[PDB]
Amino acid sequence: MENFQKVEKIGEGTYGVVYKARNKLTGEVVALKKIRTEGVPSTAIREISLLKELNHPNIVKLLDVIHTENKLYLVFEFLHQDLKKFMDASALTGIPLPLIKSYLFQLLQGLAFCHSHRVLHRDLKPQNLLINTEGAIKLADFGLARAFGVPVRTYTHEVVTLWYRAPEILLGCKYYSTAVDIWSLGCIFAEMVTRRALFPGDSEIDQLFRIFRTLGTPDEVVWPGVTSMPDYKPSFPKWARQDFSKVVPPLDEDGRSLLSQMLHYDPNKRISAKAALAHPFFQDVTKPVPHLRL
Ligand SMILES: NC(=O)c1ccccc1NCc1cccnc1
Repeated sequence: MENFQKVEKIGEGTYGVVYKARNKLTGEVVALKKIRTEGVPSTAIREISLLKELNHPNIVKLLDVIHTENKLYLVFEFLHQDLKKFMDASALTGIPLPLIKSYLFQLLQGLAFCHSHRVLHRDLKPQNLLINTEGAIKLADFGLARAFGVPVRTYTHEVVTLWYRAPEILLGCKYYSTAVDIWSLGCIFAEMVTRRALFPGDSEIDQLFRIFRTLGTPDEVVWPGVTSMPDYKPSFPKWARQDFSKVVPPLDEDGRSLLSQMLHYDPNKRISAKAALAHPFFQDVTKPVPHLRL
């Protein structure tokens, strides 16, 4: 692979290291990801290849899939910053509401597109939401989870974050639905608003109990079928639900109403991306430009 000159290490992903690189022939600047192997599953090659056709303005474009020497490389369009860094850089003053709303609106458009094509992300987090100088925000790594799997540690034994995982996944449900992505985005929306993670669990049970402490321990009334989930235990403590006004102050009622629908326990009652786009919170949406210092 001498068709690319590594410019720097953009980081270490869940599957492999990611590099910023320039195509020696085209001059194009791209993001190159080396994927974890002994023969490379043929099942994963066809799945990944299908994603090359999943193109939308709010989805990071997958340019090419290169298979070789027990090694798989994914070539993606390059963006200069991620939302995790932007939030840290905006920690003192906070991201202005108009920009938070623009970003949430664009992310829901991207989810609506992928979900209409039967593609789920499964591991949304600030680190895989990328931004540019024009005020655009895009989702990175859609569909890779299903193509492969989701280990506990990265290739460098790094600890995978559980902060954005939906309760049905934590309770052992075997079949994920588009609803898991809406839950993760709701958690990110709350974090942009308050400037602190909503549910920063440091273990699977701590993550689950942090959710229960805030939204109340779920029961058959609010979540039909919950007591029959694979990892549900009758011994779970029973915490009362807290008021949203206390969860994401000082967000207005339009915002709290939308957030509450994105965080419904029952995956079937949780709002869809398409329906969320029509919520009154977006009546005055615009597209501001962020101040990025690259
Ligand atoms: N597609 C990409 O461009 C990308 C891929 C993986 C991780 C971060 C990424 N960009 C944002 C970024 C963050 C830090 C430094 N330079 C770029």
